[PDB]
Formats: sequence, structure tokens, C-alpha cells
Amino acid sequence: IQRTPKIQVYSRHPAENGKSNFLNCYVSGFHPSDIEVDLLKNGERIEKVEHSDLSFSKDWSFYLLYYTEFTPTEKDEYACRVNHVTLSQPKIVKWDRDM
Amino acid sequence: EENLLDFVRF
Amino acid sequence: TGVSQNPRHKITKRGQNVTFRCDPISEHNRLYWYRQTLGQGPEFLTYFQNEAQLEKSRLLSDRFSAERPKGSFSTLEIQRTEQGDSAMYLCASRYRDDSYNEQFFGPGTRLTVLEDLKNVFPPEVAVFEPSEAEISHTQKATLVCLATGFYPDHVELSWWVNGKEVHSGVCTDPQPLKEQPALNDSRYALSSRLRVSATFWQNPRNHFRCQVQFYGLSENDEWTQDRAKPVTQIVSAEAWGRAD
Amino acid sequence: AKTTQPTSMDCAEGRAANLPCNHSTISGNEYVYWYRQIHSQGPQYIIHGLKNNETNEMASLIITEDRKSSTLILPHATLRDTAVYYCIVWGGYQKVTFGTGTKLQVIPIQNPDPAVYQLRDSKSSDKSVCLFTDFDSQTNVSQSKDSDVYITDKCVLDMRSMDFKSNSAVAWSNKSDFACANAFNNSIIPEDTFFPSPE
Amino acid sequence: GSHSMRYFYTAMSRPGRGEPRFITVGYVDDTLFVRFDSDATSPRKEPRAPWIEQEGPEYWDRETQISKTNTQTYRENLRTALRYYNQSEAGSHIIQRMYGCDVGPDGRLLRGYDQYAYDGKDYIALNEDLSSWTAADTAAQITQRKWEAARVAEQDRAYLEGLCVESLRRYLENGKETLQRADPPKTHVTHHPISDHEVTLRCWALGFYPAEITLTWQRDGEDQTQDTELVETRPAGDRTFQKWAAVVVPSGEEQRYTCHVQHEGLPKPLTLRWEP
Repeated sequence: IQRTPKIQVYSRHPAENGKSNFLNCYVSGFHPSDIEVDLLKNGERIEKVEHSDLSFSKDWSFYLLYYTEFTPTEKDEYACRVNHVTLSQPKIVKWDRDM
Repeated sequence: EENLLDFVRF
Repeated sequence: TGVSQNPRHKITKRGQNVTFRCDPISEHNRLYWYRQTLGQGPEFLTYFQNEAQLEKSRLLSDRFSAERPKGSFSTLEIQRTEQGDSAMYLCASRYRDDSYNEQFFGPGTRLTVLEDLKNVFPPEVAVFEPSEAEISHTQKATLVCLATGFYPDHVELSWWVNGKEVHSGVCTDPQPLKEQPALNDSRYALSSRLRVSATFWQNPRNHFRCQVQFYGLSENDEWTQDRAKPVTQIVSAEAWGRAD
Repeated sequence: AKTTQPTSMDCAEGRAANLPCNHSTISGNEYVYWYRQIHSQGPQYIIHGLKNNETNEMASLIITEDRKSSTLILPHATLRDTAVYYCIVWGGYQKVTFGTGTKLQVIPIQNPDPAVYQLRDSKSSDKSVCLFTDFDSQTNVSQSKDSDVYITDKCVLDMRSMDFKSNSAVAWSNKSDFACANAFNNSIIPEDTFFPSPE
Repeated sequence: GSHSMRYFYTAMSRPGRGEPRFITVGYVDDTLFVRFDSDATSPRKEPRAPWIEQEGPEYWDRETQISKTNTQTYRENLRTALRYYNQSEAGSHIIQRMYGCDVGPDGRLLRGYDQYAYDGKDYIALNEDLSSWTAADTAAQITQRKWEAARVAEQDRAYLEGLCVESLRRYLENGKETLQRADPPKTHVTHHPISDHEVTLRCWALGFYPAEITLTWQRDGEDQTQDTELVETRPAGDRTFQKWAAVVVPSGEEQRYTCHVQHEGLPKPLTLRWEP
């Protein structure tokens, strides 16, 4: 009872464009643990994204890392879309290699 | 290693 | 006395099945199974918490299978009984806090697996009057009882003065001795003493019975041989007071 | 392993009694536990703790406090206390491993009167059954030795409405050779014992 | 200079969709090394660090049977909670525990941790004197008086001063070359653009370990203190970490602003600027 999550979307190594590369969505500072994260591509799903093991911080707040696998071309947009019990409508955060 | 008591309970 | 088990004893041929039971005190979280051969401490078998089998040692052959479905009672089943399974099967439990590791044991089911049942003998009980020398010297009277020869050694002895049980002045052999000890199926023999005042024995209306409960074969079991059947029975010998 | 005890062990009713155990590794999150099994039943708990000191209704328990070699006291020993005692280390959660362990015998004071009577009846068996009895607890009864003739180990009856206690041992056979004059001749008997022939 | 070890528990009642789930994760510093999940399909402690893989099988049995035990223990604890708080059966709840120890640089104890929490709230806590407890609410006080009388205090202290630091020192040596070898962050400062009569610089920290770091950064300065813009220290994914400060400054200023970049991997700590 009962925190809403915080979201950052980013690449493992800085992009440009078709290198190699990794895409991350780190959610943190939330509770309870029942979370639903999907990394998106031009609107759609991208399917079967691996996610890390579940853990939490000093304040009992949970944090996960959802990672996968792409080519950061400047003609294809990206991703993170997170839903939690506190959020009444999915929060969708766009990716930017400048941030 | 871990430590299990065990009889430590709520 | 919390923990109860079913049955107190069992006897079977070789390649046979048999299942025990343990009903622990409700609101006991954990339940343990042990086996105990006479001479050693209890060896660990399995251990349950609630309804789940957490630990089990390499002593558990595949033939053994413990189970505790509702997380209350537990059934311990042996598939193809061997002569090496012969032992006391104890079952203890723990309260659900507790704090400390306080295991509460039950009476224990007593298994004895045999090559064939022809070895199963009852006891024959007889009692021996006290000595006149002892009376006139010590002003006492030591009655003695020898119950022999019986197999297996699962028997319990008790005295009854004037048709009423007595524990005062009684010393029974703790464990019995073998008659032909160099044999694997040797029959056993147990001694006991009841001691009373010379003037109580010298009263010829006082009665003395040495009783021996024998735990043996089932009514169920398949007996073949010419002599009587060795069913779980009670053999006894009487003796009365002498005026002398 | 972990758990060296004297396989057995005597004591006198009733001081002592003084019941050692060597656990010479044990790391410091492991408790020292003592259980007792009174012959016919089937263990109870006695005492732990922790690495400490400590002291309840049954039982004191003194740890080295260097953790090393604990000692059960059983403070005024009595006949009821004669049993097999187990010294086991528990680290939490794990299984208990009862050892062998220590068999404590507690034997009384007296007023003695060694004698070997010949009993009777039977009148079926039959017949003769010698009863070596009323001896002091510094006497030890011995073995058959020839296994035509049986001899039970000593045991103590409590009268108990008088004082009153007495060590007794029974021996018997089924022959003519056998008589009560020669029943305990490979047992070292007190050299002043009573020997009657009521024949 | 020092190190840490922390196990974390997560018990999660979930009624209709299961029996409760119980998860255990184990860290050393910011390195996850051991995992347990009662879902399983056949459960047991699993190795997530390479230096832990090299252990006895008897180590793993101990560790599984601990968490398998704790599976039940907490399923109970979740229900003992419902009674204390008078809570509905249909509700889904969570218990969270963290215990562990800090060493550090010589190789002793520094302080102990043992902390429980219910539905993301402080429930009970083992104090830093390792012999008394902190009860958060009147429900925890039950569960304090339970442990008080059960002398649970000492069996932690014995473990936390013993097997905790003992095993940790072992883990460290065994995987020293990944755990006792701090990595410096590869730092640069990017220009963004903006306004145009106003810009945003951005001080980048990348590819470093552990997560502990400070980026905040100047002009003359102090500075900033306040603009800022700091961002949550996020995990790269390769057991390295990331972070930036901004900041927003007027255009053509501009080499006034200097960055500032404390890490234990470095000697210096560094000072960077827009290049270009």
C-alpha cells in the first residue's frame, strides 16, 4: 500500500543507427509487485521481451528491468508501455537516445 | 549462506 | 501422550505390503518419522511441514513412501517388506509456534518382518514361590516370574495381587535374553520379581498372578501347523498364599 | 558426526549427576540440545540452549561457554532418571540426529544382606530358580558362562511402602548339575553371603 | 572500502489464482547471485553469479530446504497477519523481508540488518544493537513479544557476527576479480540545443559499477543545486549502471559549467566540460 511506478527507457550502449543494440525499460519505486510492462515498436508489441528477476529497495519498493534487442534506425520509433494497479490508464513513455 | 531459524514466525 | 499411532505392532511374511499411521495433535505444524533398532538412537526418516514433504534421508528406500495429504495425519507405507525393515517406527510432532525444537513422540508401531511365520511362538508363563529361608531371615517374600520362550520379543509383563494390578515392589527385566543366542530366530525369555511382606505371603487367602501380554499373529493370518495358533494373547500363571 | 558421548556411565541416587558431551566443531548459530529416552517409551525433550548457561525444571546445562564441551546436570538423581540420554546439535531447520548415546544408571544406598535363595515351585517348568538378592551396589553380577544356565542382569525393586530398596538378580536352568551353591561362581560375590539349603 | 550481503524475501498471497508465491533473491553489493521461486516448476536455489556456481551440492541442499521451508512458514505468516489486522480473505497481500550484514574493508562486522514489512509498510525491525526490536504498529507488537520470549535476538546476532560475514568473505575472495574491482564510468558531456537563447548541457555517466555515484556540477561554482536535472540511477543490463545530470544554461555562456563525477572506481574524481 501503495506506490505508482517510475519509468526510464533507454539503450544499454548509446545508439546510432543499426548497430547492434539493446533496449531497456527500468521500472522502480512501486508497490504492489503486480506490474504489466510491454516494450512497443511503431505502435505494435514487439514480442517476447526478456525481463529480469524481481527485487526491491530499502523503502520496500519493487524494481524490474525489461530488456531486448533491436536496430535503432531514425525511421522506427520506440517503446515502453507500463500498467500498474495504481495507474487507471496505461502510461506510455517514448524512447529518446538523447535521454 | 542463508540463515533459517526456523520457529521465527509472525 | 499427544501423538497416537496405528497399530501398536505388526508382523508379516517377506514380499508384502503394510501401512502405518500417525495422528498428531491437531494444530501441530510439523510431523517427523523415525526408525529405531534396539541398541541405537532413533534414525531420521522423513519430515513434513503442513502437507509438504520437506526433507528425507537416504535411509528412505523407494519401497518406503510417507504421505500427509490434508496436513494432519500421515501414512507410512512399505512396499516389499524385508527382514532389514524390522524396527520400531516412531512418529513425532511439533506445535505450531513453538518456540524451541520440542518434538513430541508417539508409542511407535512395532514391525517385525519374518522369513516365514512358523518361527512365531507364544510365551509359556510360570511363577516360583519364595524361599522359606528368605522369609525367616529377611522377614520378606520375593516372588519370581519367568515367561519363556517366545518369539518375537514384543511382550509386556504385569503383576496382579488379589486380582488388582500392582507396581509397588515390582522389578521386571528391562529387555529379555535369548535362549539360544547363536541363532538368528532364537526364542526369548523374560524374568520378574514381586516382593511383599512375609506375613502378607504367609496369609493363605492372598492371591498372586503374573500376567504376560503377547503381541502376535492376526486372526486374519494363515496358520498351518499342528499346534495351537500364536495369536496376540495373554498367558498367565497363578500362585496363592501359603500358611507356611 | 558431531557428538562424542560416553557409551555409558553410572551415578548414585542422588547427588550427582554429570553427563558430558563433546561437540568440537559447532558454529555459533547452532544450538546444543539434550533429549532423554526412558526405556519403554520414546524420547522427550529436556533442555537446550544457545551458547550460554541455562537451567530449567528437569535439567541444568553448562556450556564451555567457548562452545566446546557441554555438560547436562541432573541435579538430584533418582531411579526414574535412569535412561538413555542423547546430546545433539541443532542448527535450526535441519533434521535431528540422535546418537548412541549415554546410558545413565542410578543405583541407591542400602542396608545390606547378601543371600542366594532357592525359590521353588514350579511345579511344571520345572523347577529351580536361584535369587541372588539384598546386596550392596558395589557388587556386580556376572555372565552365565555356559549357556545351559541363564543369569539375568541385576535390577532394583522399590518395596516401596517400607523404606525400601533392594538389588536383585535371577538365575535358572533345567538340569541336575545345576544348584544354587554354584550359580554365580564366575561372578565375584561378597565373601560373607548367606547360603541355605531348604531342599 | 567496505562490502555488503543481503537476502530479500517476497511473500505474496493471491487467493483464487494460487496458493501464495514466495521469492528469494540474494545480492552481494549490486551483484545478484542466488534466486528462489516457489512456482518452480521443481523449485530450488538457482545460481545467478558465476562465482557461486562453484559450490558443493550440499551447499545447494541446505539452501533449497531453507527456502522450501520458508515457503510454508510465510504462507502461515501471511494468514497470521490477516487475523492481526482483521483483513478480508479475498484480499491479496505481501510480506517483505531483508536481512544481511556489512563487513567491510577489514573483514569484521560493521552493522546488522533484519527488517520485515507488510503491504509495503514497516512491520518489525531488528535494531542496530542486535538484541532488541522495533515494533511499527500494535500488530507487530504481538510478533515482537513472540520473538522476545523465544530469544530470537541472539540467533540472529550469532549468525550475523558468524556465518554471515564468514560466508561473505568467502564469496568475495571466490569472485574477487568481478566483485572487488570497481569500474570507472566512461563520461562525456553532450549539447542539446535548444532554445536557441538558452541551452541544455547533459553530463553522461555510463558503464560503471557499483551503482553508488555522484553527478552534480558547477559553474564557478557550487552549483546547481536544484535545476537540476538529475535522473534515477538506472541499470545498463550488463551489470553496469548509468546516470546523468543536465543542466539548463544560457546559450553562448558557456564553458563556465564544469562537471563532477564522484566514483570509487576513479581516482580523481573527474572534471568535464562541453568540448565540443
